Amino acid sequence: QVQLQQSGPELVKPGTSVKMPCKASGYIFTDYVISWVKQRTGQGLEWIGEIFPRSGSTYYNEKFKGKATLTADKSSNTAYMQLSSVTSEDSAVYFCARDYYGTSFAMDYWGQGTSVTVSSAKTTPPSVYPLAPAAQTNSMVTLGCLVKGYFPEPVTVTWNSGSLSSGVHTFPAVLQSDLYTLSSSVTVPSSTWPSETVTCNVAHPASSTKVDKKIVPR
Amino acid sequence: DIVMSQSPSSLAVSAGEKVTMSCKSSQSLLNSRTRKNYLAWYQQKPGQSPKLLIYWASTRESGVPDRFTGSGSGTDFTLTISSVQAEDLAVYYCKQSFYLRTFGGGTKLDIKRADAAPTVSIFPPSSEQLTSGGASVVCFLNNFYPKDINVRWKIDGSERQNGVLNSWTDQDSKDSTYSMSSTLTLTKDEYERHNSYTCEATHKTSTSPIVKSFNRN
Amino acid sequence: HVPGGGS
Repeated sequence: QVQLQQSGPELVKPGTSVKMPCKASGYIFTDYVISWVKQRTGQGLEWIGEIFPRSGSTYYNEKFKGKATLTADKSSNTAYMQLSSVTSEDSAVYFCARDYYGTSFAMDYWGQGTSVTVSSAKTTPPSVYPLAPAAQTNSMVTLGCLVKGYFPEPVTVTWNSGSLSSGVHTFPAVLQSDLYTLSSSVTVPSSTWPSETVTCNVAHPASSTKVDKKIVPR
Repeated sequence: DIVMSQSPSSLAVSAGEKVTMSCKSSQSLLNSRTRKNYLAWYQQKPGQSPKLLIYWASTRESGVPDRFTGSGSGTDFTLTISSVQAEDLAVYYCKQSFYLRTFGGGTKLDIKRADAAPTVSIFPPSSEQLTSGGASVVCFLNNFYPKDINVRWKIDGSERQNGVLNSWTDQDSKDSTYSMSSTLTLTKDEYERHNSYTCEATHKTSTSPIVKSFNRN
Repeated sequence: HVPGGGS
C-alpha cells in the first residue's frame, strides 16, 4: 500500500518555527507531487501548497507564501513542511497528501494529519480518574474515565488496550483556563464487569505520558 | 485565483434515501485539450483524514461505493449519493485542480433516524480525585436521537449551574445516534456538605425527564 | 512542474 506517515502532535511557541515530516512508502516518491492541506478545528480544508520531489519545484496558495516552506529529501522519501513566525491562527491539523500530477490531478492518498497547537501555555500531563457506578435494572453496565487538566490536545483514550472497541464514546475536550478536560465512556455487559478487568488507557503524546486506570467497583 | 462554492452547507436524510449536493466554480474547470474537468470530490468522516471519492468530475476512485456519483461540467458540479447509508456521515468537499487547488467550504451530511431515548448513567467522584481536594460528579447520556437534549443538575433538590461542563459527540457512524457527557465539578468540602446528587435529562422523546441519582452514603 | 491540469 501507498502510505504517508506524518509525525506526532506538536506544541510550539508563538513567533517560532515548526517543521513536520511526511514519510512516503509503497510507491515511486519521485513520480508524484506531495500536497499539504490545513484544517482548523471545526473548519473546512484549505490548500497550502505542493512540492514535486523529483525537482524540488514548489507552488503555494498565495496566503501561505513566506509562512509555509516545503522541502523534500529524495534519499529518505520524506517531504517536510516548515511554518515560520507562527501565530495562534496556525493552530490546525496539517495533512500531507499524494497528488497524482499529470493525469488525475487529485489527492488520492492522505497522511493521518499532524495536530499543531500554537501557545505559550505549559505542557501539563493529565490527571486520570476512574468512573465506577445502585442499579436501574440494566443487563448492561456503563463505566468511564475522567481525563482532567492537561495541555495541549490531544489525548488518546483506549479501553483494554483497544480490545473493547464498540460501546465506547470518547467526548471532545473542552478548554478552560489553559487546561483541557475530557471523558470517555465504555458500555459492556454485566457479565464481563466486574468479573473481568476493564482498564482505560490514556496516552498524552505531548508530555510522553501514559496511564492505565483500572475501573474497580464501589 | 479560483473560488469554489458549495450548497447546501448542511443536509439531513434517512438511511436509504437519495441526496444531491451542488458545487460551483468561479471559472470553467474544463481543459479544451484532454477534455477533462479538473474537479474532485472528497469525503471526510469525523476524526479521519479526507478520502478521494471522484476525480475528473465523474470518475469514481478505486475503493468508492457505486452509490456515489459525480456529474456536471465547466462551472457547475453535482455529487449524488443514491441510497445513503449510516456510514456516509461526513463532510463532503469539492475541489478544483485546474489551476492550483481550491476547496469548497463543504457540505455536511447528517443522518435522520427514528427517535431514541438516552441511556443515562451517573457516576460519583473517585476516591483519588477526592484525595486531591476536588470532586467531579459525571453524567453520561448515551445513544439518543435527535441531538436536542437538555441536562439539569440537582443538589438536594435544588438546581445548580456553576461548575458544569458539557460535551457532545459527533453522530455515530453505525446507529446514527448522539451521546453527551455532563460533568459537575465542585470542591471536596462543597461535595461533602450535601448528599443527594441528581442529573436529569430532558429529551424530546417525552416531556417527563430521565432522572438518575445517588446518595453519598 | 506546472500549477494544474489547465497548464
